[PDB]
Amino acid sequence: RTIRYGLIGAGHMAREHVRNLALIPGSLITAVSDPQPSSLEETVAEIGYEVTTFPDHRELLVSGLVDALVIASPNDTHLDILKDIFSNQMKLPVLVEKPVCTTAAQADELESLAAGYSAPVWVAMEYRYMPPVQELIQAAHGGKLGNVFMLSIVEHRFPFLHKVDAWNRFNERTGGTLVEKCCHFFDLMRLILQDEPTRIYASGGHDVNHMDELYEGRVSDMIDNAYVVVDFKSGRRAMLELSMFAEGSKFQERISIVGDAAKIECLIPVAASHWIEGDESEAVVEFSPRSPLGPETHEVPVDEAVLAAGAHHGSTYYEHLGYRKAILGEGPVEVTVADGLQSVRMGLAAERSIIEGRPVELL
Amino acid sequence: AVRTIRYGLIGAGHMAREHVRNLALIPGSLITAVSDPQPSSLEETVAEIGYEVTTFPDHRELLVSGLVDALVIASPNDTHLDILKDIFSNQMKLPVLVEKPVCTTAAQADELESLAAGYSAPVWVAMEYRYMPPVQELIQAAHGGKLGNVFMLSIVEHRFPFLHKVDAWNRFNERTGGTLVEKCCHFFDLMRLILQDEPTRIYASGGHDVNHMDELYEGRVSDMIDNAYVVVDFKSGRRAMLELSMFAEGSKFQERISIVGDAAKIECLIPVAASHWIEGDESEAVVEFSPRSPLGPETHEVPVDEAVLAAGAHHGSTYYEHLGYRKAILGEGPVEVTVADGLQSVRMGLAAERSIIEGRPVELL
Ligand SMILES: NC(=O)c1ccc[n+]([C@@H]2O[C@H](COP(=O)([O-])OP(=O)(O)OC[C@H]3O[C@@H](n4cnc5c(N)ncnc54)[C@H](O)[C@@H]3O)[C@@H](O)[C@H]2O)c1
Ligand SMILES: NC(=O)c1ccc[n+]([C@@H]2O[C@H](COP(=O)([O-])OP(=O)(O)OC[C@H]3O[C@@H](n4cnc5c(N)ncnc54)[C@H](O)[C@@H]3O)[C@@H](O)[C@H]2O)c1
Repeated sequence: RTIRYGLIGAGHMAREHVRNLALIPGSLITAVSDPQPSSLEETVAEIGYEVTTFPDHRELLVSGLVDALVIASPNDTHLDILKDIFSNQMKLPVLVEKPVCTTAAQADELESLAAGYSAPVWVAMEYRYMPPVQELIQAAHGGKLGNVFMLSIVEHRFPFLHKVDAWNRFNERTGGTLVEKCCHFFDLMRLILQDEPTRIYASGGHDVNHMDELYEGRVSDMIDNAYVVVDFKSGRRAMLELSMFAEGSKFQERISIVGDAAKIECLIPVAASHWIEGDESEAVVEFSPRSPLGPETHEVPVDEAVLAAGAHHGSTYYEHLGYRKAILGEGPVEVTVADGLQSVRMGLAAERSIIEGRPVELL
Repeated sequence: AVRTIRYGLIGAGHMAREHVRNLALIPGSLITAVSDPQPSSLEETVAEIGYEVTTFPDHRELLVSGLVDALVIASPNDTHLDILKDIFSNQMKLPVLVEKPVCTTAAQADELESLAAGYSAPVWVAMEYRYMPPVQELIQAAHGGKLGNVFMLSIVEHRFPFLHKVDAWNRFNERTGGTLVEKCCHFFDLMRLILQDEPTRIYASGGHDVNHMDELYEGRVSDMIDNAYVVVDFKSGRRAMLELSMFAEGSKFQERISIVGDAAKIECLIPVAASHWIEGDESEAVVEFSPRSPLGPETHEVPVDEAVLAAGAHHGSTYYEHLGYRKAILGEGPVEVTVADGLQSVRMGLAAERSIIEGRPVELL
């Protein structure tokens, strides 16, 4: 059963989508849209076979060429493109890239519109499918840690990469760092702890990065490091640590979950495309029972092709298997617009916390 | 020539016995006097000393005994100020090593602050963690610029519930100052030390979620926190985060400290003390230096002298603390951990406890 995919936005992440679809039988890209032909040229080369291209998504939407959509355009364009999809005579499934939107007003508007749209809308927050992360989720959800109380997430990575039109350098286009980069983490918090946030507090700064990059004399206004503490309805708690100038760290992600029977932790290595050649490491998961003492540690292997197709530890592949099911009406949307909105509202509350030096309540 | 120092110990329990074992490694360290209102404690501690000393049920008799050149206080937290006041009113001007927390309440801190200013002999607050060999490496790297400008300091402690103590003194906030004072003053102090700056704002989320639920004390259950996340902002916009869990004793490494600067990151991992871990699964602490450019992390074990490590449960730190205190007693070095350091550490913990209760940040001066 073949699915005809249309890509709206044909840049870096789009090419990751391409390489992952290439690993899933019945995945045919038929249409790609991007206002920049140098992006289309690069992405079509990556596809490796002929597709129809369009400068504007609206022509793609009425092309008759597609069964399902993927949006990989800049964050602040997601709602506009979604609206055109929602108004289309053909109502198609959409995988829309993270952040689903970038402001509080966008979130409010998207919430009304998506509620009235009849086809699957999946927000492409894929980190839960990283095999190490899946192990932690199953351990937490399956009771192996006892009652869960704490979730720590540490991301230590390189500065935001250069992008088409330098779109990721200003809060006005990204929603802020804690939306652009940390929606994934706020979503993992809700997933792992199976609960809703009530309060968020963050300390953060723009302290290091992009100080030498000028746009009409102006520097990037985005955060490059933060600590965020999130309280939950049930009384569980989570903390996110982010540094966008800690690319020295062999393990880019550390996730720890502490319960009253055990702790579990994973370490996720820097993707091979950004690390030292040859010094390739697997992710590790450590299970640490309170009693009896005796931690268990294991490497978590990922299929070599799956890992090579993306920079997110094989997660994008699993994301597509799930989206495929949603497209064929054989499975649910696992990451919904509601999930995306919570993630964004959490990021937005964190950004406001940083500015105001007060915690921010969520309803 | 070993210079002999006559030490008086006030409080003769668990930590006192660690003090004893450490002094035993330092030539010229003679315990002459030990005070404790509980004879079972004196019996235990004298056996640990291994030679005869004069004992007193009350420190006030020890203070005027003429037997001592220097004091160590290892009594319960809420007694430290009272004992210090007796020392300050004595006309003997004896150096004191007073165990952390230096005090337990805001009113105690205000009072101690005025009184300590008028006392002319060394007062050292016994927050020893800086002398843990791996931690000293991180401090030197940070202070020496190997990380570039320092922005972030993460401290994670994953350990066992508070141990049972004499008179169960450590089960209520009223006696301990709260978990973030009793257990975390060490960490707030390391923050000030490493970042060389003062806190402006503290926010914490924490609870009493797991521990001591089956212990009753005149019908009451322990009111102390057993897990927390604390975020601390500093005048120079550096930031630190403390994560504590008192129910994560399965973790091989009880402490993790990471420091992130604009040139490099450094991290250390401190193993559970051998007296609390599995026999035979002994590991050393590890330090990893991670330069941003070029990529290439450097990892090494940080070995500790075997006798020093065996003498205490704080990775050799107590030994170095005593070498430092010895120097202060002899007028050959400064008090490295002052009453001001203790007060800041306590006030930070106190603010954190209040933050947890009130769900708001707390501003510090
Ligand atoms: N899920 C993940 O792990 C992950 C990783 C990286 C990026 N992303 C997301 O993917 C999206 C794209 O980021 P990127 O790194 O690929 O950026 P990029 O700059 O490489 O590519 C963006 C592309 O969008 C095109 N474009 C700009 N305006 C558009 C519009 N109005 N309609 C259609 N296309 C338009 C640009 O011409 C460019 O080709 C962002 O939302 C980003 O957050 C997700
Ligand atoms: N790493 C460290 O720096 C560290 C570690 C453990 C304990 N401590 C500190 O050491 C102190 C004692 O803790 P511990 O674990 O030894 O407890 P413990 O209960 O084992 O010993 C405390 C002793 O103090 C005695 N005592 C009670 N009231 C007294 C008073 N008014 N004057 C004199 N002695 C009195 C008790 O009888 C008991 O023998 C506390 O301040 C604690 O915070 C520090």
